Amino acid sequence: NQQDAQINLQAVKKKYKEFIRTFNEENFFYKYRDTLKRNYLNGRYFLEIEMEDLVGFDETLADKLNKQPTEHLEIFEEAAREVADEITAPRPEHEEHMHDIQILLSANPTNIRQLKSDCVSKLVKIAGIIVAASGISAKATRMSIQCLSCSTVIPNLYALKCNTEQAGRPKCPLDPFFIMPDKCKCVDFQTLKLQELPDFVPQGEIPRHLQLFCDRSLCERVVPGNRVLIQGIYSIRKVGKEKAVVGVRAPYMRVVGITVDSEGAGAISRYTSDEEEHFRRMAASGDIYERLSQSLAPSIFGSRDIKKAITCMLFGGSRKRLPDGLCRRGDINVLLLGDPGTAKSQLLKFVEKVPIAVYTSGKGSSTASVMKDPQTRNFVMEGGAMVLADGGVVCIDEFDKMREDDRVAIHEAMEQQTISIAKAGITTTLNSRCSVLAAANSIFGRWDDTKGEENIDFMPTILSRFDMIFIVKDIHDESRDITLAKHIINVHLSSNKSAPSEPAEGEISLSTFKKYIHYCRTHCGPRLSEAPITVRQLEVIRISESLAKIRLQPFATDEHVNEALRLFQVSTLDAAM
Amino acid sequence: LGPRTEIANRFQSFLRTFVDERGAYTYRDRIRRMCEQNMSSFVVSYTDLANKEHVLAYFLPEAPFQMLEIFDKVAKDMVLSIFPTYERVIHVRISPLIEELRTFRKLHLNQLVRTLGVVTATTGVLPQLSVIKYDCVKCGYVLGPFVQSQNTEIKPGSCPECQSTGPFSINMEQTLYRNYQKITLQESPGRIPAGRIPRSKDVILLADLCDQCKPGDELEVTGIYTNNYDGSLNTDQGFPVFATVIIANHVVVKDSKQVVQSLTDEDIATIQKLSKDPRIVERVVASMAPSIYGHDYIKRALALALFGGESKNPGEKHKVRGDINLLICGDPGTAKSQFLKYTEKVAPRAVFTTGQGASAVGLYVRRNPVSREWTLEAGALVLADQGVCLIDEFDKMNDQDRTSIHEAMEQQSISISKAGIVTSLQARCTVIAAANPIGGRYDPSMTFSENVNLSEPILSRFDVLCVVKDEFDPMQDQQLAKFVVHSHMKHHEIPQDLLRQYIVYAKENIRPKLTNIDEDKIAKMYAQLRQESFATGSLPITVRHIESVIRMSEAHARMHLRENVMEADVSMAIRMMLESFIEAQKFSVMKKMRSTFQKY
Amino acid sequence: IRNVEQQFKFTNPTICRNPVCSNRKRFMLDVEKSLFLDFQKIRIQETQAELPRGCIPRAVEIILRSELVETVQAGDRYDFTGTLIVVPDVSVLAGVGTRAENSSRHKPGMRELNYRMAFLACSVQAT
DNA sequence: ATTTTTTTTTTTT
Ligand SMILES: Nc1ncnc2c1ncn2[C@@H]1O[C@H](COP(=O)(O)OP(=O)(O)OP(=O)(O)O)[C@@H](O)[C@H]1O
Ligand SMILES: Nc1ncnc2c1ncn2[C@@H]1O[C@H](COP(=O)(O)OP(=O)(O)O)[C@@H](O)[C@H]1O
Repeated sequence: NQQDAQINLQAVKKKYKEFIRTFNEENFFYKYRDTLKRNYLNGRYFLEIEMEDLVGFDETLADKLNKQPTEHLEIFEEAAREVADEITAPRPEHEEHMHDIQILLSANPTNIRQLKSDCVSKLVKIAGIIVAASGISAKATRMSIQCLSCSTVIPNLYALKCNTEQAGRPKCPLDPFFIMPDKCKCVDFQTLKLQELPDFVPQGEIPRHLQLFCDRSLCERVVPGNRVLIQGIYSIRKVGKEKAVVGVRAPYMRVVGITVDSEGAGAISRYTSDEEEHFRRMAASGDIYERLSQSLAPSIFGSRDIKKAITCMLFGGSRKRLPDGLCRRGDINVLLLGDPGTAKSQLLKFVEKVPIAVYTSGKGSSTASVMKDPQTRNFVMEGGAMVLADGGVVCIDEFDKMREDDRVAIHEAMEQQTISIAKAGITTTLNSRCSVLAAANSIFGRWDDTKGEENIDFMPTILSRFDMIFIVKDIHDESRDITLAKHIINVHLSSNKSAPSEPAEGEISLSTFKKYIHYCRTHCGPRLSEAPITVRQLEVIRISESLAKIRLQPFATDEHVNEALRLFQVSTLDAAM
Repeated sequence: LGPRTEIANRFQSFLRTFVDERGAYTYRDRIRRMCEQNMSSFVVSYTDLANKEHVLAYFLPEAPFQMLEIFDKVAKDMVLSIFPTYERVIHVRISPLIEELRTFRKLHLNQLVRTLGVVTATTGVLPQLSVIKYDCVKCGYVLGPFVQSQNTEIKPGSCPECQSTGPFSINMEQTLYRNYQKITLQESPGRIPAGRIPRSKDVILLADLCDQCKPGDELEVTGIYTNNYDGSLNTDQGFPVFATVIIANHVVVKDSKQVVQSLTDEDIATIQKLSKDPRIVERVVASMAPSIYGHDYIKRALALALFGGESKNPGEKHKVRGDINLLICGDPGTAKSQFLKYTEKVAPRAVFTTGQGASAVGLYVRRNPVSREWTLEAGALVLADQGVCLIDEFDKMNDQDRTSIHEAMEQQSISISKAGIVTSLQARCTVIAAANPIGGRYDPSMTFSENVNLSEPILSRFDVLCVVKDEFDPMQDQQLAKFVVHSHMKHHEIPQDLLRQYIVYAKENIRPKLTNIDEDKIAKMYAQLRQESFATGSLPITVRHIESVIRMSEAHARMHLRENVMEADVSMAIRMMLESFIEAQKFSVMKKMRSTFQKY
Repeated sequence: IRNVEQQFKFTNPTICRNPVCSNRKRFMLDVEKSLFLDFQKIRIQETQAELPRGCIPRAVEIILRSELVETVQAGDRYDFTGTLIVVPDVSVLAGVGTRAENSSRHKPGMRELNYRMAFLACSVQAT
């Protein structure tokens, strides 16, 4: 025992354990102590702390632990397994066996463009935006071997005398150490990665980054697309002095005390009955079908009676399967078409926020990702976007102005959901409850639309599987042409229109509306009542069943709900003749 | 060493006593300036060194490395003897006589050197070492050799951990680093000795001299010539595999696209008192391109493409556009040859490329480590932050090259999909092109999209135009043979080096915004022309028929610093559009003449 | 060591000078107060005043010393010095002639040898 | 054997 300084016991000698028992004040709740006892409500096997109680206790240890932190934390492992195991039993009647835990630390941040040898082996707060990282494989700490039969005591998370020798004379040097892993221990890993900030010249420079090391409990916690504050360690991996013209080496860090950002109102993504009153006692009003014809364009005029046909769209129809095979097309889609200038871009762009979707078109997902990664050259996939749309739907332009490769998967999803693969020798036959809104700047507008059928030069199929195709124009109406000539200076100027539609009776509140829907589309198996008009006009019946869930009713009739019929007469005049 | 006795004394004799320029020499204050700047890069000029002791030129380059260390130690011994205060938290610089590329040689190794180069694509940033700690395997006591050690071994069985530990251990801690990023060299296309071998060589920088370089851009260096630590030493092939390495001491700008005038300040007033009024559409324009006679149209034309790029985000929609866009159809025979020269010297950002045969397919992202031969290259779009791509013979390029360019005009950006990494590239840039037509050399008032065949979704993004059909006009041709002789008889307003002050200030200060001043007129140019200019060649009216006008009528007034506007300079710019737009339509054309001569 | 270590048949690690030292260990030393060269490299095809049936102007390879360097350009006629010498190879492919070594005999990875030709020069006259 | 590339053929309305 080296009782001069750097003393090897102090912490577990008495100090930190007992400070923790000094973490003990009146209200009889001032504790970092029964924290684990509420972890033992489940056996989470970890605990949280600060770095500003030790400051509230002393000014002596905070500059001390920073030298040997990753030593202190397994010192704390020892502290715990000595302490709580005292608490596993008052008097001699309880202990099955001990176990192991982790500790979580946490104040004020830093950046990355300032940190080097000067601040090495030092614990820091910084922030970026995550990119991607690995899964979880494996680790352990100890086991033993035939050759000596001693535990594989390792400090850090070389390779040895034989000791299969003392049988009289015989030696056996040169290392016959054959590990017996059934004797072993075990830990976790992820090996993480992130990119530095988006505000600190990532443009004229390139973004630098960090490599990381997860341990026990902290994987399955973090997916990229996030923004975090963390602590780590400033360490490297190689040893030294035609690479390295003299001595060059590589950067990384560790994991310690992540604390993430959960910024406010994004996260009904990852992580009341009064609101149900708001749902229903508003739903009792029979004023929602055509009321919201001034809603989905909270800043635009037009599409009014076509917003009348969105009212059925997202609510969906019904996948009324049968005793025999089918799972027919409950899902429903739309088509729109016309020239630029009608703001149909912004119509889809602003719609992004209004359940799950993406808005890109042509040459810039698609199909599968049957490629490799870095890690022992695996081949593992990413799927399609029926993957990413199975109740979520999409709004996507430029069918025609996109590669002709990824067009067998259009009929292989809109008609049947008859999806399949053959890249490697197999049919991953995934499926999904998908639907789509379509837009285009296709050939020659209303001069083409009203008359016959020549829009796409490969198929007439695109009028069959969809129904509601209402034209986009830049019609000349001189009374409104000047308005739309000055419907574009208020848009062009002054940055005012954030929530101008908020005052409206019930044609706003994005969150409540999305939740309106995402309850509504999970009520029951609604239907209708007893009650060129050909087979795919009729196969509109989806909209018939829709008004059950639009009035949030079970049932409805044909011709009160032929509102849809009278709205479809907008489309049928395009391709009646 | 012995002579270093004198050197330190001779240094300390000048860094705070030798003075020019009427006292208080900077060095007495430079130290503390950088000290309060947390910067640590004390700079020197060899001129003043030479003024002190010209003996400082020839005991130096027996080893220029000792000069810099001997200077760094005077620094340390001056810093904390006076500022022991901030001792708990150096290198120096010199920056003056030029030597040339391919003149450093066999003989110019490791001496006093002053040398130049240019940048291109290279690697990221990384750290290096200084210090020897390895031991702890037997006893592993604290031993502590007394230096940070670069390439030094003793390896005893006796070393103070009970003079033991012939075997070995290694540390991964308590370990100094120093960032570093690699270069790529280039040499100028101005100072060409006619197509000799293209310059690229191993050259180096260091931690503080880092994170500043950019491709195809230049920076003058002090520099000193050395070689790689070991260039392929074994009884081997009929040549050694040798390269040679240069390393940076001070980096000194060659470009200065920013403010360029250091301690010109006498002529600076002539810019804003002569390029500020609405007459400057004649003053600044008389000198617009006074080279040859024809086509004063293009003088007015090209003067305003040079001018802008902006956020001014409208209401909550997105970023809308910040770019310029030009294109012409001519015939070689036209005087269209010099298509990119001068205002790109005005341009703070831009990069050149002639036509297909030499057009960029780069216009492809992975991420690697660096073993031997690891590089990748592609499009210049980060570059050209309000810069230009300077081109002739554009019509041959690749549709997918045009994809980025259409996206640059559409969403101010490009959009990668289905790749390993999906990194991006933002497009705040400008474009110039000089293609040739289909079926010949020019097709008449018959349609223009098929006069030269670009495609549908691409050209709608493009903005500026100038077109030359040209029949004969004689007096100017006799003037032009007179111009031939007298221009071949060089027997041997805004000031010329200050016009750039206009790109600095004009676009900078006044950025007017307006309500609809009379812009229901453009409701007419919508609707009337949807009924007037109907079927001759007569589609082309869009939002960019006016959004382009915001792009450039504003430039036309921004020339003036008006700050508030009626229709005057706006439609004077649309006097380009009365001139530019008319060009694309059938000889039943004067629907524009009727419909705009009031807007003329 | 002001000796002649400039060979292709060269070794930086050598044995000793005065005492007995190792036979693999090495220092690295004064590459700074010393004497050097500079050179370049080309290829060249057969002449056109000489043109035979069948055969073609094959390519042949040279390094030349410094004061001749970069004083040339495509398209000239010469009377060089053609002092042909061989490769001191490092490894060979399809060089399956004798495979051997200067290895002592036996009593109480290796190297191989197959070369190819080159040329060299000392003097020029563009004609 | 793969990574970073380029043409010269292989076969054409
Ligand atoms: N109006 C004019 N003013 C002055 N010079 C003219 C005029 N018209 C014709 N020329 C002469 O005609 C010649 C045309 O050929 P030129 O060298 O311009 O081809 P080019 O335009 O450079 O081809 P490209 O632009 O595609 O590279 C010019 O050298 C120019 O001197
Ligand atoms: N009624 C309107 N209100 C606001 N902006 C409009 C209106 N009509 C047209 N616009 C303009 O149209 C532009 C967008 O056109 P866009 O939707 O991109 O065409 P496309 O959808 O074919 O790409 C916007 O910049 C906007 O200023």
